[PDB]
Amino acid sequence: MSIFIGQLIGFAVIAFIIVKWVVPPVRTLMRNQQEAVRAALAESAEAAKK
Amino acid sequence: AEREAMLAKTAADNRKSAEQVAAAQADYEKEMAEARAQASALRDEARAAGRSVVDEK
Repeated sequence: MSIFIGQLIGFAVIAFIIVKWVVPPVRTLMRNQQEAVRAALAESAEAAKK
Repeated sequence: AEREAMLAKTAADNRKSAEQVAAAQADYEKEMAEARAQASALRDEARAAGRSVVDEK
């Protein structure tokens, strides 16, 4: 159990680290990329409409 | 490839939208000018006929 508890606490620490410092940037990148995809779709839309 | 094609389309089309607006304006102006020129030619022919009948009388 002691080994399990120790490695679980280590996993929790690394999970917190990634969620607080690695998740935010990657997430941005994903959102900014999505912005782009939607935007391009809509722009084709407007170009065709126009 | 699809995003690529969408990009192509948007670009070209917005280019052709501008081109077609310019073409509408330019063609309206050109056809109006042609109509005015034809009207001027008709009036010049009318004055020529008037002068010819004046000379004949």
